[PDB]
Amino acid sequence: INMMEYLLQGSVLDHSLESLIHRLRGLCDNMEPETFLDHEMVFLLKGQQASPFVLRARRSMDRAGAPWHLRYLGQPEMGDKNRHALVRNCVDIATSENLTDFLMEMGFRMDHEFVAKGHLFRKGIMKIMVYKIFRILVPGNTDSTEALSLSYLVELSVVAPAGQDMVSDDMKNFAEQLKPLVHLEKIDPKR
Amino acid sequence: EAELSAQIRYLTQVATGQPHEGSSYSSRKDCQMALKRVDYARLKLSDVARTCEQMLEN
Amino acid sequence: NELQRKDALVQKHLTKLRHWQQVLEDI
Amino acid sequence: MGVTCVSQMPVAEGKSVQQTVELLTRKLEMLGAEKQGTFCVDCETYHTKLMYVMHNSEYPLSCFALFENGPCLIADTNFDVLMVKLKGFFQSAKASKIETRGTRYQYCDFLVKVGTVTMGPSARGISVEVEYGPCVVASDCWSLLLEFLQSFLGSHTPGAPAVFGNRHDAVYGPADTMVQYMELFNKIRKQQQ
Repeated sequence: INMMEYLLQGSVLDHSLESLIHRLRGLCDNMEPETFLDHEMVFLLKGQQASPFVLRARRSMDRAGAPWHLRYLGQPEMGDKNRHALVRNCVDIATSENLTDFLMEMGFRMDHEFVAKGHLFRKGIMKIMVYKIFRILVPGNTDSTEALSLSYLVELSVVAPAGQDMVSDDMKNFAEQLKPLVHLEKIDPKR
Repeated sequence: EAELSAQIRYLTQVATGQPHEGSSYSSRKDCQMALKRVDYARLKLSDVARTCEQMLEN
Repeated sequence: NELQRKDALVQKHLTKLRHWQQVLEDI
Repeated sequence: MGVTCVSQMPVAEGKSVQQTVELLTRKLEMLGAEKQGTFCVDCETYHTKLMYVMHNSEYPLSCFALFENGPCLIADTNFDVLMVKLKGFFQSAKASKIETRGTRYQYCDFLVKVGTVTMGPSARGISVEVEYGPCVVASDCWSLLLEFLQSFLGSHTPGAPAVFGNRHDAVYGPADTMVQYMELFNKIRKQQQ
């Protein structure tokens, strides 16, 4: 079958992050944080059609023995079923450790890279992730990193099969539980 | 009045209206298990002690 | 002679048994 | 994981496919083998160079993506769905679906699989697979495999698969069996008759 992803996004200043972490520890499940660290690449294939194909590939620099991960995300749906979150079509694949060579030989070209570092939380079927984006220059090395801004980014995500109503409502309630600190909205990828 | 007003503001920044469902029960069960395991050991040791005690004495 | 050997060895086991009994009781 | 040899048994100048298959299975059961299920192998080709996508019933949660001489991916079952999403850059290349079907026998750490190859509704070949279990180094055990193959085949015994040609101390993996299957499928689709 096909799956769908519902998304909500926001940001927080980094001089008040401890209070947000304490609140998320108090609200989420009784599980210790993970502190992930991932490298990310974006591949683009430009054919005859105007819109090029785009794929994302991730890798874990912290835990050895974790397979690579592909991801493809389609255009957001304009249908008026759920109107409080980004609803998109997602396909995710676990792949062996020669992904770049095969993707290059199909015809894809790399576009840009970044490194993300942050924390991860689970609540029911909801995924909270709070991370900071870095910048990679001199693309051969992965130690030439500088911070991009003065704020962390916060994501609320739920992945579920098609249909499956009364999910955005629970996401709205959980977002409103965090209103005095972070303000999460539906925002379009365009500007 | 200064102190009370400041305290109210602090509460206005720390209040969320949810029950906070963390807890510490598992580690406490594990520690209780370990204590009664040691107690078992102490009982069996005393019994062996008395049978050796009675054999050494004729 | 073997009687004395048995008596001495069982005495040694008892002494060490008392020692570890008190060691475990100090908890 | 173990060393595997894939070959094609000729139709033997007469009769039909079923008669040769039943003769081989009768020999296997006479040796002392026992039934333990069935198996299936399929393959599809894609083009805008050629790409091959294959599945195996032995590995029920994997998809194999192959080039003629390039790399090889082992993904999970979702990979084909991704192909369905493309649909504008890689045609399915219809009339190129081929399958092999049959049953598998096990005889004391050996795996023997004799199958029939179908161009859809019509069968035009026989494939034989022999796999050893406890040895992971290619060509280390090549003598035991040769002895067993000479035991139940006599003549028509193959030798020295080309994948072994990388004469190093490398560890044999499950992606090489797919290379052998692709070569066998190409040979059958070339010869026909």
